[PDB]
Amino acid sequence: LKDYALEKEKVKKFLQEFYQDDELGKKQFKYGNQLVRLAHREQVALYVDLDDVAEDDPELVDSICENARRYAKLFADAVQELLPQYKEREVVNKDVLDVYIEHRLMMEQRSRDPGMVRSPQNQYPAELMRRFELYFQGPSSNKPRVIREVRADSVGKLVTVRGIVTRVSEVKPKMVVATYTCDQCGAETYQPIQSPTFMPLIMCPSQECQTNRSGGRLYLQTRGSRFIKFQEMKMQEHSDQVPVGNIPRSITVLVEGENTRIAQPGDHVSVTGIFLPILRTGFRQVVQGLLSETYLEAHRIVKMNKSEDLTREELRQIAEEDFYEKLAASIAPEIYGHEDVKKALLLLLVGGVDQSPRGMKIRGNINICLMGDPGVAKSQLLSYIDRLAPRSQYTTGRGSSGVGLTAAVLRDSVSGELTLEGGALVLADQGVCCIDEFDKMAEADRTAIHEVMEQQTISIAKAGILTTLNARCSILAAANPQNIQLPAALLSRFDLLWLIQDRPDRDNDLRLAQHITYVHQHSRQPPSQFEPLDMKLMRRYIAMCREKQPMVPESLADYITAAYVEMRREAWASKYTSARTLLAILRLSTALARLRMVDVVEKEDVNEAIRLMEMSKDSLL
Amino acid sequence: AGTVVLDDVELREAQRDYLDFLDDEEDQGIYQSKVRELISDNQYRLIVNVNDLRRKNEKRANRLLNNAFEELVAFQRALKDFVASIDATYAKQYEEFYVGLEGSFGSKHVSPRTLTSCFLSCVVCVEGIVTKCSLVRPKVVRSVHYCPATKKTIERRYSDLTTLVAFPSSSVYPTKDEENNPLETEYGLSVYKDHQTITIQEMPEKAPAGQLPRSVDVILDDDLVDKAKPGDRVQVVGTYRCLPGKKGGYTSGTFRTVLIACNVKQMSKDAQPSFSAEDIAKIKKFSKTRSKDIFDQLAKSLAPSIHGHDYVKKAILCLLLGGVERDLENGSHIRGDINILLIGDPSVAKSQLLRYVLCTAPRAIPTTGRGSSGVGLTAAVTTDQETGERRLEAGAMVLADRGVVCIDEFDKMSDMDRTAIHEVMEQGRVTIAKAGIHARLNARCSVLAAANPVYGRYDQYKTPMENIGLQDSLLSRFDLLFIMLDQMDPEQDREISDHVLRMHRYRAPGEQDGDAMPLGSAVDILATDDPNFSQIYEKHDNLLHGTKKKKEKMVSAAFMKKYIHVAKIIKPVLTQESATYIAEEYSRLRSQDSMSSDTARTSPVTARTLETLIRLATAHAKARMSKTVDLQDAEEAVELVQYAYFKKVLE
Amino acid sequence: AGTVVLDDVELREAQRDYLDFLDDEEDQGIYQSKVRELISDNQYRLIVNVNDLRRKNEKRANRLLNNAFEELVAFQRALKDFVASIDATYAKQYEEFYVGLEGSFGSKHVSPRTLTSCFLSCVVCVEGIVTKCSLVRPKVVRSVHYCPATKKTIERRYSDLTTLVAFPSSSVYPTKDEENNPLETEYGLSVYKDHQTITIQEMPEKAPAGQLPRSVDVILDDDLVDKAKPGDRVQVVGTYRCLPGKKGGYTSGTFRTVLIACNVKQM
Amino acid sequence: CNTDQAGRPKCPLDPYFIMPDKCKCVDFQTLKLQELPDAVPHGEMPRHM
Amino acid sequence: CNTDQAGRPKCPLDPYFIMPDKCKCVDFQTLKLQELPDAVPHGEMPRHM
Amino acid sequence: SGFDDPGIFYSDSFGGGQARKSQLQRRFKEFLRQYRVGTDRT
DNA sequence: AAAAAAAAAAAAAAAAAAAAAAATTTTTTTTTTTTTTTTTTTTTTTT
DNA sequence: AAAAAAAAAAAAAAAAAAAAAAAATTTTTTTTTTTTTTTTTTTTTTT
Ligand SMILES: Nc1ncnc2c1ncn2[C@@H]1O[C@H](COP(=O)(O)OP(=O)(O)O)[C@@H](O)[C@H]1O
Ligand SMILES: Nc1ncnc2c1ncn2[C@@H]1O[C@H](COP(=O)(O)OP(=O)(O)O)[C@@H](O)[C@H]1O
Ligand SMILES: [Mg+2]
Ligand SMILES: [Mg+2]
Ligand SMILES: [Zn+2]
Repeated sequence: LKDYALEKEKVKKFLQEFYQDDELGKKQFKYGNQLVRLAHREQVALYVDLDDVAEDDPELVDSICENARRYAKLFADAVQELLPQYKEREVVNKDVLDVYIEHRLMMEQRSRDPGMVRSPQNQYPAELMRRFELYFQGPSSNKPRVIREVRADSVGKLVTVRGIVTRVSEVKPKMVVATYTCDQCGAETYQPIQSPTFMPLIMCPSQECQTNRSGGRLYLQTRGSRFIKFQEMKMQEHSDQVPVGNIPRSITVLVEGENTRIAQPGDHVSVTGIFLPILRTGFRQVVQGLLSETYLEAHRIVKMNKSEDLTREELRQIAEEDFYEKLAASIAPEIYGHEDVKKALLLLLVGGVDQSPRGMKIRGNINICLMGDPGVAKSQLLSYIDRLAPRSQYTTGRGSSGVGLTAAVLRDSVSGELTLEGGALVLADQGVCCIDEFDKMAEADRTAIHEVMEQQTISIAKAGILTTLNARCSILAAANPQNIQLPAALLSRFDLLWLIQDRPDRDNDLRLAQHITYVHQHSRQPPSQFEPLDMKLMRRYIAMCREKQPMVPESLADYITAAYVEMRREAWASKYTSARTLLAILRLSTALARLRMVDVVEKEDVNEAIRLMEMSKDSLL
Repeated sequence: AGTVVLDDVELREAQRDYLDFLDDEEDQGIYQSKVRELISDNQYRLIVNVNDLRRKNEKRANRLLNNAFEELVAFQRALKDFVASIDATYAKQYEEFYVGLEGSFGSKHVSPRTLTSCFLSCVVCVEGIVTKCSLVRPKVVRSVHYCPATKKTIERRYSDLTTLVAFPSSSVYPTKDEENNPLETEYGLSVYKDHQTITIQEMPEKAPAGQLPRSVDVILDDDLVDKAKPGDRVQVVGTYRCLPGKKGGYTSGTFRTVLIACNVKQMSKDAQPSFSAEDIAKIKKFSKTRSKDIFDQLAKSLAPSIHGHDYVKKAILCLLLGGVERDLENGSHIRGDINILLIGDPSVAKSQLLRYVLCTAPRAIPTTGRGSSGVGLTAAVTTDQETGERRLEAGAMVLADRGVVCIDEFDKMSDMDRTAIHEVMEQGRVTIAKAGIHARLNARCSVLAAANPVYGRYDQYKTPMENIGLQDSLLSRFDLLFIMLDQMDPEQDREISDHVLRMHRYRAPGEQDGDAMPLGSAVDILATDDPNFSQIYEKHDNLLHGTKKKKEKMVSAAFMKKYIHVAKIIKPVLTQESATYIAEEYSRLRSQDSMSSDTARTSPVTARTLETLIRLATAHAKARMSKTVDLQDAEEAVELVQYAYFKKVLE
Repeated sequence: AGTVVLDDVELREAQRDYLDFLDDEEDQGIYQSKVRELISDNQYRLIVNVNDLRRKNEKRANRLLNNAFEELVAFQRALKDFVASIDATYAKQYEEFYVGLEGSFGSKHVSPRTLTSCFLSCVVCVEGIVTKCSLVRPKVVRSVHYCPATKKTIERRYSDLTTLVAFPSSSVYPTKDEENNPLETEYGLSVYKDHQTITIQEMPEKAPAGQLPRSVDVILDDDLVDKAKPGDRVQVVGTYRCLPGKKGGYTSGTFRTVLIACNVKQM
Repeated sequence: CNTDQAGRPKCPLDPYFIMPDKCKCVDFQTLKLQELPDAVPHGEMPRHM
Repeated sequence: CNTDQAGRPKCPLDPYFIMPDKCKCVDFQTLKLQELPDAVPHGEMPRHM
Repeated sequence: SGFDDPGIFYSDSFGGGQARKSQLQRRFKEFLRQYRVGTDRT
């Protein structure tokens, strides 16, 4: 056993006398400055890094990792005790709960009588007067665990897991301390809520009412109470860590306070928290014993590995004029050839600028459909784009169909209500939806995709659901074969319809075979003049481009009009082109300008857009 | 305090006998070695063979079988004492060492139907299929509380009164001190035990036809909770007992029964094979002495009962050995699984080859064209109906992950199902999703399909494209496509008939006396041990009626299984010479001018053709135990693909 | 199993202090010599001078004289530990060792007339004249039973709940096995302790002349049973406590107070 | 409670709990039987037992 | 026992035993007051209280 | 989370013909505190 | 020094207060299991 | 190959069979202690 007063002193010592050179090499009191901030009420969440703690006290780290809840409370109490001596001015009462705390403290001081001893229950609860919250950051030496392996043997421990977020409730107020006011005396009563349910009190235990022996019925109310942002999410194992034949395992994660609104369904996250049980009374327990649920209380949520939330080297790399080609060649380096296809995919990943001229939106998303023979790496390209893009949903033929693409309605648990859960399109709302086997996809699904392309929304008027969803995603379809199957339905919608025909050819086939065989030899593409960018770098560059909206100067108006009219004449003479093609020109040029990271598009961007468009068009022939 | 036994003669005798049995040092230390192995592996459950227990002391065996709880407690005490004697620190680390049972249960081996109330408080080994499972919940076995007001630290213990009389006193969780001081539980210090409840249903192929199935509820605890998932053909050895009802005042006399599992086992076919020193030495000897023709020997010894089809047999061996997956740093994946499609004339033993693969290859799932329809074939998304949450059900492909799916009547299979499995055939994964859930299940299975050509029988005078109604998109992902023709050559008919008649005239030595009918009727199966979860091996099959004679032996089935299991783990690396040879051969193959006239391609040539070339070379390397893909391996791969991809159009 | 105590700060401190007080080699050695003496004489009660305890540790003296029950429990645990340290073979013979007190008790030295409610749970020293001396009855503390049907032997343990809340389950004497087999109690193996009750009256010469006498009931457990007889003048030191009544849905505030003698000495 | 009380406080009002270990249980099945179709009168729903 | 919420199985009827050592007791005494002899009327009895 | 149960905390009675028992107790307290015996001379 | 009267001692019977002892199943809820139904969706057939 | 019809499934709503939960002081008995009365025994006074 351990003396928790000594432990509190240890954590106080650490929190006060820990320093680091984080701030531009200058030595800083990492936690002292944060304590000052949240004593001024400028910060709410205090993330104690257990690596920092272990830097000088490994045993404290082990004790925390073994009984995290106890030491979580110890750290919170130490912070609360230290705040007054770190406060350096009066807070501006930014919150009504701050007003309540001010009034409570002032009245306690007014009726202090310092020498008198008040009963243990005649005092404000700790949680009622915190206005802050202390979380951990798991020590790096703790290997992340598998949701399947997180079992009863590690209840109350601090563990970190990684997985895909499947279901996430909304943020709703969870009572933490229920405040009641009496109708006789005029005191207050505080019930700290710990169980999932509580029975509201009826009789006021205040001293005045106890002396009067009066009724003292008290009224529960939300004004003086203490709520906390609450959320409940389902976190799913990663495909690579599931056993041979099993299905991925889920875990329930309860998120509170400032950890809320971090993760959203579809995100790849790492969550560090304490594995805690919930008592399971109420049911007709078949087997005797105190059985309980299990959940992870979220202390640190970190989006990772697909949607993580500069340097002179990268600035120079951007300044390079061949940065466009560098990124293109970096898109799926293993895939040999398909240079223009990969450039189009990069333009897809970047996207054009959204327009809102006088009450109608011309979305900047780029829609690409890869028609091709078997074995031309369309599936590989779509899978790579899924792994690369931040919000990417890769939907095959019919496994994710109907409500697998559109939202449905499911009963809730926190509220028992009917909540609207998004499908693949909504999960990729503002990213990339890689549709595979688009030709073989169902008719209702195809119509939904057409509607999302034309409007970025999904209207539903079925029985249990009646809503107008929002899915501002870019469609990357991969169909197979007017050649032999070239629907005008696809032509009229897809901004870039690419045909990938692989005619046999000794030289090209031999080069591709050498590429493939080296790939199988060394688990990597053959070395080239330019090393391909790592996915993190590609995502960073693309994201920086995304917020670089370039405009179209009026000088290029006549050039664009001439190119469009020339293409119209060529199409009319030959054996499809329209305003959709013109808008494809505009948004491809805008995306090229954005890639170059300028504010104004140029004739070079327009020419490249036209070149890619003509390559796609003559791929048909 | 309370009553404390001093001289329990039966308990003392049971402990003495169990410790004597577990000593085993003079009895070739079988259980001594098992205890040492579990100590090293950091396990606290000893699995004891009831047959060995009965051989040592039939009295103890009968007492244990007929009195489960008492004898199991005595056995666990003896095991804990033995573990302390061998190593005290480990014994102190683990509070209770459990004992599960295994072996041949004469009468106690039953099914959920035959499991009647006559087996209460006995050890029963019940077979079945897990119809459902429950979430693994922790039950507190020792709670720790801290009182801030007094700084005291108390610890309450709860006994395992699952099938014993329980009172409110034992199951009250302290929430105040004797002076009404609120407590706070130390979750980290507290001791929890994982607990799960599953349902075992009688196997449909074993249940009486046309009747509803019989189920039983099973309780799993620490170290057995996640030993099974829905759809698992499991053998649960446990204690059958009546679950206490809630404190009443009026009782109807009805008692829910349950099986407290002491051991859970899956199908032993998928279990890790036992490789003894002599077995591994024999494998080494085989691989080293014979490497040049080892692949051919294995291919010809694969299915003795099916004559001919040498190339198809070699392709099936390559499929069994598999290739090697490529896990690129950027996440791109390349499957190492060979897909084979046998199409051709009726009565060419294609279904027999598929059945042989089903019987031999581990994790082999049978399937029929219309037997599985979409959601049944791939994974499916349903709802719990009690929680309102989505749930995933594994399909045939998912269950066959890291295995084989043997599909028959592939042509009869609806186009929708083939389109659905397209992804599995190449990416080896199932991508399903509904509104409340989305997953990407792993289905890394090789597809071995059989089909009948359009018009029922193959048309020698029509293109293979027209004979096979499968379009190029589906044909390409099939690594090999073999057309098995029922040629009417008199000499081939002679050979086939001779082989068939010899196989028919064979009788098993010893078991068959010349007139026996081996079929049993629904009783002997339970009477004798199941040959599906059961526990010296030669190398070359002794000469028998299967073949007449020659200077070439046939590989034993068990030896071949062990050799294939060992060789599948090998990941031979592609050499530069083989890489160049394969690249040039792929270029030539794709260039149509290489192949002669009057020759039509069975399936189109593609990057996937190159990939299957590489995979076949890798499989040949695995067969050779080479660890490097060599020129001979590349030659065999190119030979096989060249034979498979072209068929001469007769006229 | 039930709610055992993992660590107890106050109990650990008390036992450490008492063991330190009892271990006297750097000091004069009085109490080490006394423990050796009782070991030689084959006894299981030590007489500890409250004056010496107050001299070496004022806090322990105040705690012992104001909350005697648990303090005496800790002192006796320390005594048994010390006796085991000196010689474990003798410490194993006796289940427990007892701590009687002597010396000077400032305000805890009272007469039966002055032994009021204020001294409940405290250690008190009362000098008086014995009036009543009941018989020495054996009280069973550990009963051994034998089942002829199953040949089993059982031991039932009864806690000394003279002044603590007692529930019937504690005092249920077993007669039938689990399956209603008859149980025979083995008297030769069970454990009994002598118990006696006496009455101490205010000394006639010291009592006020006008008024009637005042008396106090004294419980003497083993080793203190036949130390006094009627008419004798004796000093009894022990804890003044309240005796529980019997189970009942109604109760008057009245409680029956007694004195559990920890030592008795002749006038 | 039958136990011959020895003067202690008497056992509680409803003190008895079933000991599932110490019980003799037997199989028991519930069947539904229907009036034979021929035995049913012409216009009449079959009886059940 | 009002504290039955800590566990579904219920405590008996009339379950409470008084714990002696946790009682705050005080001194109490009974006296017999008799009317004043000079207050008792001539032919009468002394009243008591 | 449903295992522990904290007490019920409460604050002081800030704010706010028969007189309440608390009022009379306060008056008794003031009588004890502020009963003066003697004289300015003494 | 002995007898007669007085008073005390011992012993037994009766009464009052206070602590102890004895007696004490029915009614309602509600959870689970089973079945029913409405709509969506998927498959099959036909032109 | 596309449209219409059929059915097949999924999920949600609803109604019993069994099990589980809730609610529960008052009357009578006996033991102890204390007092009153009878007779025997002892003591004291008178002749
Ligand atoms: N251009 C290419 N470069 C590298 N590998 C390729 C190329 N085309 C096809 N492949 C390989 O062939 C296999 C089939 O490709 P896939 O993505 O299924 O094509 P499709 O999208 O036409 O189905 C994959 O394993 C892939 O690695
Ligand atoms: N080459 C062969 N050697 C031995 N038996 C054969 C051969 N070809 C066909 N058969 C026999 O034909 C029977 C049925 O063949 P089957 O597996 O149904 O082929 P299919 O699936 O084409 O009908 C089997 O029992 C098998 O023994
Ligand atoms: Mg594809
Ligand atoms: Mg067949
Ligand atoms: Zn009040």
